[PDB]
Amino acid sequence: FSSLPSYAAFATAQEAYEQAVANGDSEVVLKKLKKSLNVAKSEFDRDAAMQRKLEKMADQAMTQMYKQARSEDKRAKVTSAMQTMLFTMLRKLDNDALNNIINNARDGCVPLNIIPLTTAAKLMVVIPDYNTYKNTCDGTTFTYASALWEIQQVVDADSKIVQLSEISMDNSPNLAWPLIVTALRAN
Amino acid sequence: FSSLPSYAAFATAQEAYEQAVANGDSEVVLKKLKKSLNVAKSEFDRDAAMQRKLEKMADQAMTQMYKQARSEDKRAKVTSAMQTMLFTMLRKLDNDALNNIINNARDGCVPLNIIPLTTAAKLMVVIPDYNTYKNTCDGTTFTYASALWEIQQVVDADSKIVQLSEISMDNSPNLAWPLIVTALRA
Amino acid sequence: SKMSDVKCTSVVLLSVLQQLRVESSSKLWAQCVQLHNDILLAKDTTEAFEKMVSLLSVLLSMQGAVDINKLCE
Amino acid sequence: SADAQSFLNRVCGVSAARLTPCGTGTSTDVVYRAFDIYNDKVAGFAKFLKTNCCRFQEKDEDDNLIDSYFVVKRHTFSNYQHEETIYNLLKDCPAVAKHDFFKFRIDGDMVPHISRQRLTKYTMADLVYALRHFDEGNCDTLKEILVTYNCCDDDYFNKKDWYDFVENPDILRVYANLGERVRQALLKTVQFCDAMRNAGIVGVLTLDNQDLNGNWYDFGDFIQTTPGSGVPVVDSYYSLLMPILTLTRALTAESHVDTDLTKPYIKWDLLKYDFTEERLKLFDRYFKYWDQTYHPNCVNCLDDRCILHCANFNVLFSTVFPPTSFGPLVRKIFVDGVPFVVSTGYHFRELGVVHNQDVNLHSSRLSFKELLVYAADPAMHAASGNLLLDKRTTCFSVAALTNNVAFQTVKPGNFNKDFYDFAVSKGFFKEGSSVELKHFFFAQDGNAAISDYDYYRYNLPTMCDIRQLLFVVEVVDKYFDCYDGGCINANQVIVNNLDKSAGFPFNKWGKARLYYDSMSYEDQDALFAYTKRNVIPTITQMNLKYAISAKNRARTVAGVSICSTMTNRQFHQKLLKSIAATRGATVVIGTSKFYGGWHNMLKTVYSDVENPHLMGWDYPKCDRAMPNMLRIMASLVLARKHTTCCSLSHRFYRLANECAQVLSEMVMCGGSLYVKPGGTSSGDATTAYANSVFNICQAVTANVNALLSTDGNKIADKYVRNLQHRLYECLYRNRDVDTDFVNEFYAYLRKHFSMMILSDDAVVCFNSTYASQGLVASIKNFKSVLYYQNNVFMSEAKCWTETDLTKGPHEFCSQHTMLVKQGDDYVYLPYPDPSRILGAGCFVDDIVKTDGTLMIERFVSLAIDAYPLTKHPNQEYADVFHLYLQYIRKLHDELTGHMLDMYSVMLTNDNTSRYWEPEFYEAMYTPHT
RNA sequence: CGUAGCAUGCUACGUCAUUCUCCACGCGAAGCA
RNA sequence: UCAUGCUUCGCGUGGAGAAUGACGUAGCAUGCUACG
Ligand SMILES: Nc1nc2c(ncn2[C@@H]2O[C@H](COP(=O)(O)OP(=O)(O)OP(=O)(O)O)[C@@H](O)[C@H]2O)c(=O)[nH]1
Ligand SMILES: Nc1nc2c(ncn2[C@@H]2O[C@H](COP(=O)(O)OP(=O)(O)OP(=O)(O)O)[C@@H](O)[C@H]2O)c(=O)[nH]1
Ligand SMILES: *P(=O)(O)OC[C@@H]1C[C@@H](O)[C@H](n2ccc(=O)[nH]c2=O)O1
Ligand SMILES: [Mg+2]
Ligand SMILES: [Mg+2]
Ligand SMILES: [Mg+2]
Ligand SMILES: [Zn+2]
Ligand SMILES: [Zn+2]
Repeated sequence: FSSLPSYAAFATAQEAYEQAVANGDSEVVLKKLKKSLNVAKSEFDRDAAMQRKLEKMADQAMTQMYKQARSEDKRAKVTSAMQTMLFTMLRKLDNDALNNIINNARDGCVPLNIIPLTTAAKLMVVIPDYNTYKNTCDGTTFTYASALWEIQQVVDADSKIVQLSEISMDNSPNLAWPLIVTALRAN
Repeated sequence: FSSLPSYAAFATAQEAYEQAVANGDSEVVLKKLKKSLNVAKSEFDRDAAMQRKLEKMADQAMTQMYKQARSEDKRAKVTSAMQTMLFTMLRKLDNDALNNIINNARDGCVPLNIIPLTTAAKLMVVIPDYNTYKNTCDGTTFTYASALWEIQQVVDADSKIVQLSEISMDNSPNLAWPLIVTALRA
Repeated sequence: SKMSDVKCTSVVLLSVLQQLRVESSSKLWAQCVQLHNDILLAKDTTEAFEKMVSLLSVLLSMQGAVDINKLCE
Repeated sequence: SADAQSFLNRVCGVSAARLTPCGTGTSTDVVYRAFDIYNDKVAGFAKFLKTNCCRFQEKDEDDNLIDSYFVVKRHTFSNYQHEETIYNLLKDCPAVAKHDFFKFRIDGDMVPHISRQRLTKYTMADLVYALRHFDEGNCDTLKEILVTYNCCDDDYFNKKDWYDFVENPDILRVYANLGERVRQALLKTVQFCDAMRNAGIVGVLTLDNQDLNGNWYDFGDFIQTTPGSGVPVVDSYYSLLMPILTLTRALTAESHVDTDLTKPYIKWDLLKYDFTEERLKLFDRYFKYWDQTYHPNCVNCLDDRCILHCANFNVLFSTVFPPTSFGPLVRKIFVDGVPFVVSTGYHFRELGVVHNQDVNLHSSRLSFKELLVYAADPAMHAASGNLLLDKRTTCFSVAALTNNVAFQTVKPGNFNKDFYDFAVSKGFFKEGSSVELKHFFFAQDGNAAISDYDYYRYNLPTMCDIRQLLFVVEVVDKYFDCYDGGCINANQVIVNNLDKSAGFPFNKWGKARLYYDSMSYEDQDALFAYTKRNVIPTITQMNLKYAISAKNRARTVAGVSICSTMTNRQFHQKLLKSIAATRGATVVIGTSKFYGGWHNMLKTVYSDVENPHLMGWDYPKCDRAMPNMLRIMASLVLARKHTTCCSLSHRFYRLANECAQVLSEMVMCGGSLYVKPGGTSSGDATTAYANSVFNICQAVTANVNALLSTDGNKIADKYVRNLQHRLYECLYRNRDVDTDFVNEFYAYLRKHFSMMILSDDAVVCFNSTYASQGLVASIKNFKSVLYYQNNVFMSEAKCWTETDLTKGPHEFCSQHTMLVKQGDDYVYLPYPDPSRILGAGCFVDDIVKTDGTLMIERFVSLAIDAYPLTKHPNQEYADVFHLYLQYIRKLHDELTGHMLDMYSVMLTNDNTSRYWEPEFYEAMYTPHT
């Protein structure tokens, strides 16, 4: 290109050829000068091809390094997020009940499905119609999973508070089923 | 494809060749003319690619800008563009019950619940004026949705029961509008 | 003709209701969905028109949602 | 009546029980009964006509007819003595029917008679045949058996479809009323085998020699041996009986105290998960003389044939144990000093108890791979959640991960009014027209995903005929012999789209691209190596689809977590690609219908069958109702390509991972965890390719049942009679695989039962003469197989037949076939339902797609799909395509106008004119490329 | 016939410039099963 | 807001080949001048 010295040789050859043409030289010198111009232009183009190739090669590695440096950052971010999620769940579980039931295991192994049944402190019931409510969680206290649960809240499908007096057979058509009942393990 | 400076040379050079064959001069003249014509043609055909690329890029940009503008316009007026479509299509249907209920709603006589379809049907409607009341009611029969309903209760605007005999020509001011009328499908 | 106009209109009516935030009322949205789907799967036009009356009463009930005078100008 | 009445008096035989001739006195009575036969000449399980026995029915004091019959048979004088001796040996066993041997003067000389006293009208063979060859057109033995034993009343069958498992799920209760009788039959069979062994007698037990009270008779083919070396043969007995054990829920009494149905249930220890002793006790109680080793835990099995054999018994025995003991087994570990609860094993219903080989108590730090394993683990998520009791489903609910329940609705579609108005102006949608709108977007309310999930109630525990399945699997593996498979490295895997969801919990941090970029190839290879020694339980998310349909259903798909998908790709992708890259095979995944592919597929399925007829079917709710045994079978067929890259232990742990991840894992639906009973998760890595294996398995089963229930004496061809004899031998008398006969049977099926399979879609070209003579399967054999092996009734709306090959299959992949002239020759072309194309034009799932000027290339694809309609004899069908071309032209005109208005430069695009002319679209169906 | 010089014709290789056909991957948008 | 298959459209990178133009090195053929 302009920086490359070959441009200097090409410019010198072109200037010499132009001056000789203006000077009206014999002819053989003109042929030699046009030969010089042709060879100089060929060499300049040969070097400019390599210059452009190197330019593209340099330009196509910055993208790669930026991509790798961004992927490393994202990997660190997700690593921290997963660690924080795991450590938050550690303190959301009641340790006393879990330890008591997992020390009674013969070899330390227990089924997973019996962890919330015997250890969970809150119970959630989804009731689709009134007959199920009557047969499942009638009153302010009921029994489930060999435990006694005291009802502390009822809401409807719109997340609106419902009073236990409103839950009657005649008033059922006025409620947005299903109802979600939240209760706490008694004693 | 004119308007490019390079062409202004090429054609002119071509002109020489067009004349050169007529002259039938020495071979060297013909060869130099051919060389010059080929050089000019190469310059023109190398410069034409640049304009073609620029035009294609411009067309791409125009299409993308048009698409973005149209997508934004379509998303922005989504709520207002749908109600107009709905009411145009409702007018096209030109049903009797639909036209009845829409014309009533234009006067404020709107339902309170979903219009039932069964014989054991509960309907509650709001009647906001005496003229509309006499237009829809006469005695104990209520005309709405191109059906006939039996009036049961006419609750005043302050929840106090109103006797159908009270509602007449001269008692329009005494009562508190709008009235709420309960009717059962006949 | 007439049976295809009712279904295309019920689709647009349910789209309009969905923009007015009727999904916030589960009890009302369920009824609207049932009417819409029963109109789509219909073979007799009188059934479709009565169900359309029922479904449009939902829009006309919520008076403040839309102004009928401007829309019906 | 001197001769015919003194016969009845002697038949009474000092029991003096109110006999009444069923026949005509001393003459024999004819019956049409199911028999299990194998001799030098015939072999099968079919219905034969027997005319060798007189029958007398017993009645009660009130003259009521009861279900007690005296069956008197005459035979040679040597069989008489042989049976008398063998009976005197086995006389005292309480599981033996009471016999009486005498001689009577029939015409002028003594004839010896053997009388069996107080038998039932039907046998166990009759019940098995009725339930395994079910035809609603004629089920009289079944109805009579159901009404005789108080399972239901006679007016129960006046219901429109009392038999359908889906339209009448109460039929399961009626069938379950038969369980205790079958259990008593099993107990008496074990008693009888013990008596034979202690008395020194050798013989084969068949279902037709035992009545419905469980008592045994006959003894005509029993040999006498040393008084302690008896050998009962009970292989065909048990194997044929197996499918009826789970349908009648025979072992229900095992859930009660003292195995008594009146006493209350057993209350197990809640922390117990290992029932190996109970499983062995059950096996020894019922299948005592079954003489193949049973492994309660399938990690100890010798090969995949052993895994199937023992998983069948595990399926049977798991119905007795509490549902809370199955699933991940958790344990408390310490990471850097803080305690975690992690999965260290798994209790499967089919595979038993599995324990991880790399459990690291007292760790120090977790790397990226360990964090991935612990995050995908349901243990931590469920341990810290609330307790859940969801009464909207019969599914088992585990926990709620939030304080609120999530309700998600489905919105309606968007109406493209410009296209509808254009089509109307062109003369569409008029009354009394053959083309009308049928495909819409159906809206759903907030209880939609839970309802579609609850459709998993159609999956029931199903025990199979193991000897039949072990032959069918060898035959099914022949259809997959042209492919190559094996494990690949993490850098050889091809992921089509990386902008998909990664699943729970990974969907809250990024897409699949995040995790494929964060993990290096070494991490991915380490995870894959981990899964060959350990089980990783995974959580699956249920996602609603938003598509156009003619049905009101709302489908849910399974988003599987990326931890499962990443390793499943590395395990299965080579074989999947090899299948998808092959032409001319039975499975036609990866073959396009364009450029003559449809014609090639039809000519390949037609093959060179002799008397061709076509038939086809489509499974109803394929993924919900698929039995677990057949899903495991499909998984094992695909892993037979790993005979060099993996050992038996590695392959068992890959199977266990797949089962714990896409068969019985935890499901998240609305912020809550449920336990999936079984079936297939549509959304795993091998769904479409496992569906095909399951499909051809069902077809091969139908053919085997067709051939083995034919009367062998009435087969004209000697080759087919020999084939049937060998088939029975290889099913029930041969223990090791016979490769020569598998090759022979595969060639027979290829010659007479050509198939074309794509997931749950199938087209069969079959030899009509053989099918009519009972030598190949029909549509009714397929229906029987699906009834007793799939728990679904297939109606005539899901299956079709066609007796003319020049009009092609009725439907396949929603396409109809047309034979049209294309240049010089006739070819088959596929065309769609016009309503589908028009509805896709009219209703869209995005508002910006109602502006056609932005979506001109959207209509070009629809026109490509609609082109073959121009060649339909109906003119409206032809007009759909022209409507689309005209609309494309109108859209381009409008776009040019808008470009010239908004801007002031013409686009200068002299290339789009080809899109509203029919040559561009005709080139897509020509065989050129 | 050889050395030097100039002109024209042909063959081989090399170098760039321009257009066009197929293929391999990449990225985006869409349709169907 | 999943797994797979096929297809259309647009952009880009590269390899192979085709045509055209400019220039260079070498080899052969023909024509002209000086010397041996
Ligand atoms: N339980 C029962 N079986 C019957 C009755 N009537 C006919 N049978 C049939 O007849 C058979 C009884 O005769 P078997 O002692 O089994 O004689 P078989 O097996 O027919 O032997 P061959 O006829 O000698 O080949 C049973 O297997 C039944 O299928 C009946 O009233 N009760
Ligand atoms: N992963 C995935 N699988 C699909 C999808 N659509 C269909 N399939 C699979 O193809 C199988 C057959 O599909 P269908 O015949 O439509 O569905 P179906 O569940 O059998 O329902 P019906 O036959 O219509 O009762 C399904 O069970 C799926 O496993 C999809 O969108 N995603
Ligand atoms: P078409 O009639 O929609 O289905 C034919 C067949 C059923 C299924 O196995 C498979 N399929 C269809 C649609 C889809 O999105 N995925 C898929 O695997 O093809
Ligand atoms: Mg018998
Ligand atoms: Mg299906
Ligand atoms: Mg299908
Ligand atoms: Zn085993
Ligand atoms: Zn392997």
